Amino acid sequence: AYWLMKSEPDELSIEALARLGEARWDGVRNYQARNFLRAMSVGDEFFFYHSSCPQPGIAGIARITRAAYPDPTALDPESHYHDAKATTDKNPWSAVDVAHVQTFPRVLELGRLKQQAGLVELPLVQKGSRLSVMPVTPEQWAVIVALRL
Repeated sequence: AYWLMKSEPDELSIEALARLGEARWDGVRNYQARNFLRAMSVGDEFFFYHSSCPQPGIAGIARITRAAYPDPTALDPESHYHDAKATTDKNPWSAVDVAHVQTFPRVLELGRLKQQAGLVELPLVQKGSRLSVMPVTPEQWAVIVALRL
């Protein structure tokens, strides 16, 4: 029921999601991350993580408004997430739709997060991880919301 998904601020920030209302989460091309997307249910919540930016960290909370469905950007030649070997009847990629829940006043910085022994099992803080979508245990969710104070 809980997850964490990374997104580059300039491509999509928690603030921008609040302004858009509901948005499509497309472009995931990592098999494992894809598999986690397919495990999500409507109503599930996830930490919105700002990555590849000057202040990386958890910026807020959002929710899943539409379970996994074929990522249309894979078939759209105009999209930067296009896949040449994908077709309508054979699309290996999935997307989900999300909506804003809350924007934290201050980003929960990555450094602060790595200092949480309670997050030792979260791929986010593990060396070499390239996973942009991951599950979050209730216990891990609690330690993170506790950081928000």
